[PDB]
Amino acid sequence: HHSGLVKMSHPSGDVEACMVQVTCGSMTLNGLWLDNTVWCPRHVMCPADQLSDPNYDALLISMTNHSFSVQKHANLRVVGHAMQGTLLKLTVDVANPSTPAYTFTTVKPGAAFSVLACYNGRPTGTFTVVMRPNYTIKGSFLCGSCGSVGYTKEGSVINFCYMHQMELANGTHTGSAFDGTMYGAFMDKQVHQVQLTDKYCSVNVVAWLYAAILNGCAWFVKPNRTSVVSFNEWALANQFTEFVGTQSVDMLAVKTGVAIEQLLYAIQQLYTGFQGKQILGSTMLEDEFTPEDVNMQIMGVVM
Amino acid sequence: HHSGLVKMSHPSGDVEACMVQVTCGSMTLNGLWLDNTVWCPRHVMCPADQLSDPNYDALLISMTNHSFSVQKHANLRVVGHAMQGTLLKLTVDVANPSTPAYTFTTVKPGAAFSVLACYNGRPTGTFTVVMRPNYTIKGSFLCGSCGSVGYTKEGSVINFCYMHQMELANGTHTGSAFDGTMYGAFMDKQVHQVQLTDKYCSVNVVAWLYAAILNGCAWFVKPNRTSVVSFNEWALANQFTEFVGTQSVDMLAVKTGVAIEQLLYAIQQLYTGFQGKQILGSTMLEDEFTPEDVNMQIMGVVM
Ligand SMILES: *[C@@H](O)[C@H](C[C@@H]1CC=NC1=O)NC(=O)[C@H](CC(C)C)NC(=O)OC[C@H]1C[C@@H]1CC1CCCCC1
Ligand SMILES: *[C@@H](O)[C@H](C[C@@H]1CC=NC1=O)NC(=O)[C@H](CC(C)C)NC(=O)OC[C@H]1C[C@@H]1CC1CCCCC1
Repeated sequence: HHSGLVKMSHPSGDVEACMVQVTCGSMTLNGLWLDNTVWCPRHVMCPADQLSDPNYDALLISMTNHSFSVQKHANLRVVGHAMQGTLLKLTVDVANPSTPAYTFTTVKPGAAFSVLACYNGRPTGTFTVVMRPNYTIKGSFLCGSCGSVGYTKEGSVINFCYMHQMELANGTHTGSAFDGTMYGAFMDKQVHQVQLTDKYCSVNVVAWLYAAILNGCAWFVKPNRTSVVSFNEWALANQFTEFVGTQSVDMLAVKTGVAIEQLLYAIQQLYTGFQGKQILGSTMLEDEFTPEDVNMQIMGVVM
Repeated sequence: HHSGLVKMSHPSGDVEACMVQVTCGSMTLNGLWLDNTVWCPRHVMCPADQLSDPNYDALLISMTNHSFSVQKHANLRVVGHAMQGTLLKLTVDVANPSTPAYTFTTVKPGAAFSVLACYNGRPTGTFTVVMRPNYTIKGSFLCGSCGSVGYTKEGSVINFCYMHQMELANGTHTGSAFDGTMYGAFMDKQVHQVQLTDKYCSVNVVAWLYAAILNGCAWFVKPNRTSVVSFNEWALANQFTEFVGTQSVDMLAVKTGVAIEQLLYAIQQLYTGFQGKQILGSTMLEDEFTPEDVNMQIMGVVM
């Protein structure tokens, strides 16, 4: 049996119209064009002979307006350049006539968002990730993908949340929000950086366990219950996030008649072992599906 | 460690511009607008009091040109209507000025393609599936999603391959190619239909095992080998597809220096059990990644 759950990305058309190629002469990557502004990673200024110990303050001052070349696949003339954290804020003489209604917002661990992977300013693929507890993502990026963006949708509004920056030693990825900061303690310098331990997203595992009940799978549901407090205390010594309920999870407890605490108890049992059984055709806990994904794809309820 | 493999969909912008709402007065679903043609499922003609034993020949003849209402979110006037298998071929007075360069092609088991799930003609999400051996897909569709399309991309050309039709008893899905036929032995009637047994896609499991080597995981690679012939004979009594090599798999054997047959041997071993070990963080064989996905996402090689 199939759960009816796939990794669902938002449609990318609105964002595709906002991608440009930006280059300083050394590195080439992608930028986000909205109104008279183009956002892109700041290591576009870096020479390849300094990606490990660059001084962006000094590189920026060495830049003038015509040090930046912005192209769409037209040519946009840069009339103003500024640095905000790990991003550049270039100003162009032409506003993107296809600019969507948009906002900038930070994504939190567990939540999902859609990524548009681009190269040379040309969109090449879209996928969806969940922000990991250690503020990385398990994406699919190669060289020249920096500036590829990540976004959630609320109605006709694009909430931009992620501009790709770099890959870590373990194959995962991370980038900056559009306020300038990197997620987690990372720095956009090509050196060894300590990575924090990842954790199972407790809320997303509950959403998954609910998704299994909505498909007729509920062998794990025992009448026993574990309080959120007792679960969170347990979660800290077991590499689980701490659980925080929502209306989206509450709606999933109403439809199934299964209490959140019954499933918290279930997660404690399953963590020690599935006892050879399968859940949605899996023998390990899944935490890459949000309550919203389950509500949307299975119950048809967007909120 | 992370494999750098995600379920990568093509960007959907070109297809979004080709989606319309079509209705006959009873059911509402989605249609594909290309040039002066709009394709949509034929059960849009069905009254809800006959989805189980409809006569489409009789329903079609009961239809005239103004029985069909096509909308984009303009209004397209229908000037010609015809039925091809399980699809309708409506002709409208206006050609889609955003028509991409496109072809119609049938997808084969194991291969992947990108789906644009739409509702009321409004694109709502995109994902990617692999055509299962039993000619179903493990998608995410609800009511009103019929007409949602599935497509592969070769350069700047959209190869359309799937128009969604229905869901089966087990939660999986299937639809028609744009020649009119349904994939597999299915019929677009809302009755019980025998479903064939699914199988592991041998080629996609090899691609996955290669993907694991490209990430430093190769505990399963033993010098032992199994010939394709011996593997295919084994596959028929074990619910595996029969393996057929390609330049894309050959390229993956060249990069890793691991022979295809070594991995065929490995699949026979792993099928009996992983012995408690993990492959790319999994304890079951993965067959939802194609050799092309691995070549593209990990080696950066599109072909
Ligand atoms: C975009 O230009 C690119 C994206 C990378 C390249 C391949 N996959 C990706 O996700 N970003 C970078 O190259 C940045 C540039 C710096 C100025 C920030 N750096 C990297 O991502 O470099 C690759 C990182 C992983 C290797 C360094 C490694 C880390 C552990 C310690 C040993 C060295
Ligand atoms: C699009 O209109 C819709 C898509 C379905 C609805 C929910 N998820 C989907 O993928 N398609 C249909 O409703 C078609 C219409 C017929 C005229 C072909 N039929 C269905 O998909 O009906 C749902 C199927 C599964 C239930 C019937 C079930 C099958 C096993 C035997 C008992 C009855």
